[PDB]
Parts: sequence; structure tokens; C-alpha cells
Amino acid sequence: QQKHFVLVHGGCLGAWIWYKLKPLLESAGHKVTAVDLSAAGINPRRLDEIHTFRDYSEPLMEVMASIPPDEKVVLLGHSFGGMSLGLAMETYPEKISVAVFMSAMMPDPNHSLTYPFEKYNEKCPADMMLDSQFSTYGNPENPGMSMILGPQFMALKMFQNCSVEDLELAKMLTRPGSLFFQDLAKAKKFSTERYGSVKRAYIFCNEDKSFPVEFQKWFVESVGADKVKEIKEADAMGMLSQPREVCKCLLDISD
Repeated sequence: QQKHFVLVHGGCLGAWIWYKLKPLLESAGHKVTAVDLSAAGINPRRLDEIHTFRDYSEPLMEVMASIPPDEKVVLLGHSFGGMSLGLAMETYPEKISVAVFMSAMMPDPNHSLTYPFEKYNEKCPADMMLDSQFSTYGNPENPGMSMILGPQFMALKMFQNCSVEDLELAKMLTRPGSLFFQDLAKAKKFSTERYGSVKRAYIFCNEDKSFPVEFQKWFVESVGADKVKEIKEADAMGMLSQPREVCKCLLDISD
């Protein structure tokens, strides 16, 4: 029974983060699409020409639109990748067998699209991103906010359980990104009819220092998932620190 996994990266990363998980899923016999969102990875757009969350997510939407009538996909997204899942879920609910959120923001159709971020801010210190730097971009009447991950933040708070090779790869590949907060503040929210009809799964990364477990648990407790799994020694980048475990969870959740 072949599955088609669509993998979705978080902010400032790209499809390349899945380079270890993708062959493990293909070895198991499945199809995998690892997408670069706009201005991520080797996607040719520049961040300063991306002003909406919809524009940002468009490469995932193109994958979603090209799934044939016979078919469904399994979605996996980490970190801010969860917001793009939510948009795919709202738009193509019938094309998705299960949406898996790994150490990610899991939207709630009862709240606005900013609420997860407001809740983040509420539980996490304003200095949580260490040497990351932020600057406004776009139109001065509604400015966007871009971020670049600092090498210390990445070393200590994202890749602390990964090899130095993976952290190095990351420093060579990471690009400016945005959480699109003021765009999301104006977006229509997801609905129980569409988004809320899709089966959800959650995978905990217990050693994630950028998105603490009490937080991931809050998502599960306040929104709920049909299936939850935990990877005890995954950092924020569980697909790199624990690719076999992620693959094991993903195959359990799907089969």
C-alpha cells in the first residue's frame, strides 16, 4: 500500500532538511515530495517579493492541486510548516489522508491564525532567539518582518542533537524568512467544515529547545489530535537528529 508523503519545512529552512528522511520513506516503498516554499531553499523568489502567507505557501498549494482524483497524500510539517499544512487542509481537505504536525504550530478553526503565535510569545522569553536578527521589509504602510537565524541559536537551540555537519549545512543554506504575523492577523481563519475535517496527528520532539515540549503538549491538549507520537531525543530538527524515528512514527501514523 504505497503512500505519498508531502514534506513541509519550517521558517528559514528548505526542502533540504528532509534529505535523510526522504530516502528512508522511499526505501520503505513510498512516494515523497519535499517542497521548497517561496524564497526558501533554492526557490527563486526573493523574500522581499513575498508579502502574504498565501504567496509564501504557494509551492505547497501547487503540489496539492496536482494530486489526481484517485489519490490522497500524507502531510508532514515541522515548526512554522504547520501553518502551511493548515492552509492545504482548508483548501484541499479531501486530498489528505492525515496531516502530521511535528514540533509544530497546529491551527485551531475556532481561533484566528495569529493565536498560536500570541500563545508562543506568552510562554517564551523575548530573547529566545539568541543571535537571530530581524528587520522590517516591504511597504512602510504595512511592514513585513524578516528574520535570519543566528549561528548560535541554530547550534544551541535547533541542531543541538545533530552532527556538526548538519549544523554546517544549515549555516550554508538558511535564508531570510518571515512568520507573516500581520498578514495572518488579517487572513480568514480556517473552518471546522474544511480544515477541521482532516485527520490530525502530532509528533513530539522532547528535546526541542526552540519550541519546548510543554508547548507542543499545549497544542495537543487544547486542539487535539487523533494520534500522537513522541521522539524522546529529537531536537527541533528531528528529521536530522532522529530520521529513523521520524520515519517509524510517520509509517505508524499512516498505515
